[PDB]
Amino acid sequence: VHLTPEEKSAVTALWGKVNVDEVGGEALGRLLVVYPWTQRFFESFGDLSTPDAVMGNPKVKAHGKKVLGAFSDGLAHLDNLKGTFATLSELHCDKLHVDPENFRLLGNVLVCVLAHHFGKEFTPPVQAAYQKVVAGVANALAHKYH
Amino acid sequence: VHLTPEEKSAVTALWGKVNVDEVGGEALGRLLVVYPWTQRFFESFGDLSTPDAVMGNPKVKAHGKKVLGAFSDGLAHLDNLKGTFATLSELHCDKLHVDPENFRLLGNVLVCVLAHHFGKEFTPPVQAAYQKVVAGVANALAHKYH
Amino acid sequence: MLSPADKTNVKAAWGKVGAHAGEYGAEALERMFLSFPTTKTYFPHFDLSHGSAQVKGHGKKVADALTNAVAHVDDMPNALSALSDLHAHKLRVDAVNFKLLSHCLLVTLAAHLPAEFTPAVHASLDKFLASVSTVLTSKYR
Amino acid sequence: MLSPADKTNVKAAWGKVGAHAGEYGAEALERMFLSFPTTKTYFPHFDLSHGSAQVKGHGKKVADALTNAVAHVDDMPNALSALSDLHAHKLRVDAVNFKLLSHCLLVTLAAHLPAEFTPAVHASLDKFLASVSTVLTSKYR
Ligand code: HEM
Ligand code: HEM
Ligand code: HEM
Ligand code: HEM
Repeated sequence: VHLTPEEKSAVTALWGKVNVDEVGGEALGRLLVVYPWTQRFFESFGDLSTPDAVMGNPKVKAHGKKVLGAFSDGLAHLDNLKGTFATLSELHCDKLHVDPENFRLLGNVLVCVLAHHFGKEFTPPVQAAYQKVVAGVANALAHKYH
Repeated sequence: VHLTPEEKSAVTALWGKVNVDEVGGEALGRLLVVYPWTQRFFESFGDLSTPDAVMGNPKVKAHGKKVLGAFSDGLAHLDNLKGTFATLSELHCDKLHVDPENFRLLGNVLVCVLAHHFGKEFTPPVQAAYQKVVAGVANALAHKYH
Repeated sequence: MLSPADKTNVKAAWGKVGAHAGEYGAEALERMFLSFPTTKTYFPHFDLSHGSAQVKGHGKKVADALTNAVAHVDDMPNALSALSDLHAHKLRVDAVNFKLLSHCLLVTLAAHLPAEFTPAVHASLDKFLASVSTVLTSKYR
Repeated sequence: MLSPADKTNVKAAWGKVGAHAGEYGAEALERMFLSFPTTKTYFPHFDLSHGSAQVKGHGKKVADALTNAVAHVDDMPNALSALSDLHAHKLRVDAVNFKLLSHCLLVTLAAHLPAEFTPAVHASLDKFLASVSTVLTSKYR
């Protein structure tokens, strides 16, 4: 990542305001709703038939919280994402078989979620910093694929 | 790039058999033909109205050889494509206004030309190595965009 | 393809944009310039400074075109033909840039329409922007 | 949209493929797996080793479908309806991957049909695979 210090502060300031539990559920739910093909990984999650079914599904909510939890940790090691995400990268590839493009889709969904939540506070330049961040995480997560 | 010594040799050796002149003129011509919108940067070259007209345009052929020339020189600095293309990277941005996606398109065209030329010799494992190279070069060229 | 639901969704959300379309258009462009700097290569002739009249002027044109696509949601290929021709033949914008603008358009709406920007509306808007992009790029080769 | 020349170009080129389409099918997959290792995520149940009968068999399958599409160059949507269904509702392959297989198939044809892989033919085949891709991903949402 190429985060100027002022980009790193802006990311950090906003992230302080986020409810990871809530944003987590929102981002994952929205992903399964906007790009329904992504549902392929969650057939044991139950009913994902409609938006309400997805957004309110206790399993989607719980998973979302887990994913954003792992992501928040990533934010504290912005210096070593590849390091931070290595075992997770290995897992997604070797066990889960999750195409890395999924990580970019979720990144974009997340940016929309932050925009949704923060309104005007999500300024053009704050968005640019988050764009760098979600790309770094996606990259980090795809680094161990082979 | 992140080329294996073996992948390094494979590239290195096929290249030694390349007529830069012919390959460069063909890579560039094919680009102008398969992805017609790339012609936006070559208005001054002349008649690009037909495949025949592009493939024949000497301004095209000569530009192709200059492009492959520089590419060719880059294969000698596979461990620092970044520092090797920094000035070219700035030029393309600041002076030429070339969208880096073009770099990717050419890379792929380049790979089709090599296959076209070397048939049998251009094996799946050899293509894999060239793919890492073209991606590497495109990334290096895009590097100083701002 | 856009379903009846999608169409209602889009007319509804776009309905709300109303008279802010222009400003929202301008804003989407700025977000795109800042997050995806490579898109600037198409506007070498523009003052891309914050609050550039050029960008403001340009934002209106894009918004007007989108507004026009919503008005003709059942005949977009035809309502947008001219623009399809322009992009294909003169501007020759690489296809991939369309997805970048779309994304920045989604971000702007989200940031402005918290109440309407539901999961379902988000999905409909995404498919819509994808359709518009497809039209504008249909005549490229 | 495929022009009459394109359709012609495609039928010619594919015409030449003939009894080797299965083999080319297989070789393109092999090229894809090696060049774009992320594509392997959709075949965890296959033996992806060189000359694996699973890959061979799959290569055949893909080739045949391509053949069928050249034959129905005029009615693709209809000729490949079942396949669009399968991918959209069962397989759910991410749309980015279609470009990777398409590229590997071009490379394969290049390598095997030197005389026939002219610039004009190259252009036609690319547009063809793009059209095929579009169809196969049209019911995704
Ligand atoms: C920011 C990106 C992501 C992060 C940080 C992340 C993190 C995690 C973590 C911490 C787990 C649990 C690990 C374990 O079970 O030991 C997990 C599991 C999983 N993730 Fe990811 N994930 C991300 C994106 C995605 C995406 C986009 C998808 C699919 C579209 C996905 C699919 C899965 C699946 C299918 C599981 C296993 C669920 C189960 O327990 O059955 N992940 N992820
Ligand atoms: C492998 C990737 C590429 C390399 C190594 C490369 C290298 C070069 C070099 C060495 C020059 C010489 C110009 C000078 O030094 O003043 C040049 C010029 C130029 N290149 Fe690139 N190039 C690449 C890709 C592209 C692509 C894909 C395009 C457009 C489709 C492009 C558009 C141009 C243009 C418009 C010029 C200026 C030529 C002139 O002055 O008439 N380049 N490039
Ligand atoms: C769905 C998305 C898009 C819409 C609705 C749109 C619409 C328009 C319109 C209405 C115009 C003005 C034409 C006139 O003078 O009447 C225009 C011009 C232009 N567009 Fe697009 N466009 C879109 C995507 C893009 C993208 C993605 C780019 C590049 C990143 C782009 C680059 C340009 C440029 C360079 C011009 C010329 C502006 C000038 O010089 O005044 N467009 N577009
Ligand atoms: C050129 C475009 C493509 C065509 C014509 C095509 C065609 C086919 C055909 C004919 C089948 C077999 C259907 C059956 O068993 O009756 C199939 C299955 C499948 N395809 Fe697609 N395919 C294409 C692109 C892709 C891509 C890009 C991927 C993934 C990267 C993919 C992944 C799969 C998978 C995973 C299967 C099931 C294999 C198995 O379990 O046997 N396809 N496809």
